[PDB]
Amino acid sequence: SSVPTKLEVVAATPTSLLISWDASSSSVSYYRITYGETGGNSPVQEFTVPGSSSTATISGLSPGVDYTITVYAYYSYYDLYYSYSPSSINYRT
Amino acid sequence: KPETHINLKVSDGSSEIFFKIKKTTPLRRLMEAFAKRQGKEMDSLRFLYDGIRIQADQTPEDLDMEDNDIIEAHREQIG
Repeated sequence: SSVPTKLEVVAATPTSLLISWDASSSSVSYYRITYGETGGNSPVQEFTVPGSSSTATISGLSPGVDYTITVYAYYSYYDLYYSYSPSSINYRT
Repeated sequence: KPETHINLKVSDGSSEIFFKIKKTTPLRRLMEAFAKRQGKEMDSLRFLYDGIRIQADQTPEDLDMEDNDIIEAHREQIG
């Protein structure tokens, strides 16, 4: 049952994408955002946003391309982090 | 600011968990986090990597783990 909930693209230009999700959790260390072209082992890029954040901008995209966007919620445990049930959506720019 | 952690995946066939862990962190923490996310104790599960059953004191460095390596978890006899 996928976390974070409510992952969506809220605004989009041909090269740019604004996504948001439900960041209700106070224990999330950070959200990890990865994105690549749908299917294709094109390099997935990733960045992270802190656990307090609920939006992020993905830029540098090429028009007419379908991307898969995945958001992992990571939690801390001693000196590691772990994540389960990431959410993903597809979006053709 | 390096970047001390690698990515590991732990899977049992249904439950899959993604970890960011230091080369020098003992796998105890990963095994404990995975078991306890199942509501189990570390010692009820076995963790397999490269034909080896991983022991709690071993690090990713001890096992020559690589970014994006996979650990198989299964019921019964750790640890």
